[PDB]
Amino acid sequence: ADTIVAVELDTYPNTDIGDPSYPHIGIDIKSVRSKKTAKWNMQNGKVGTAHIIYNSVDKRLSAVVSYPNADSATVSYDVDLDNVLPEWVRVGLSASTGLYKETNTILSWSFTSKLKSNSTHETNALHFMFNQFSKDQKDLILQGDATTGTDGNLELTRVSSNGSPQGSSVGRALFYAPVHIWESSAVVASFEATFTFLIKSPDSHPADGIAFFISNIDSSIPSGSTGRLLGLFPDAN
Ligand SMILES: [Mn+2]
Ligand SMILES: [Mn+2]
Ligand code: NA
Repeated sequence: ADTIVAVELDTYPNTDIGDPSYPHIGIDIKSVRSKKTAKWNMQNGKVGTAHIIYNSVDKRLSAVVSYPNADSATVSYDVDLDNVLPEWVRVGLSASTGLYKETNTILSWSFTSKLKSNSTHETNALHFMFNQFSKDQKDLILQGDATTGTDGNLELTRVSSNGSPQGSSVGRALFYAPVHIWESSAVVASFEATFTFLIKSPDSHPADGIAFFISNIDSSIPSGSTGRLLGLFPDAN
């Protein structure tokens, strides 16, 4: 199976599998059952922003999710990614809907990773910024129901011609180039990702969520990972 590290913006409380009884953000280390969560006052229909950071000095994965003029939600977890992920990975965004649904629209996505050599102290870096997603965005690997082009946005999950979200959908978008997330011979390493999203739902409750994730380069959507699995895991273990 794939190896996954992710920050989930979980819009639906699946308490049967460990979710807290409220929308929340969480840090997922090789399991959909978050190692740490924070309550999230998600706002149906408003554009929000997510900020994720990590560095090899503190080895603490943190995320901040908020909406303009509202109190933000923050979650942090100490984890040595060297012991979790392979040296080379791909980064991406994933989202899903299930019995309940929502739009999982990405309006922007940026990422920066840096690795400073212990032998020369010089740095290798990668940075990309997407403010517009075109119909044929070749530097992105779209999987499942993910599409680009409509209004210049990235729709991770299925949406009808009118804009209404569809249920039991799952989709992901990964940056084309592999990323060197960690290296034993690196004195200092870090990464940060930010994305703006618009989650809107006509249902009694929205579901299921969006996530920023890091995985083995050849990662693919696990069969059946719609709904509460967020297109990241094969099961809820
Ligand atoms: Mn959930
Ligand atoms: Mn959750
Ligand atoms: Na945009």
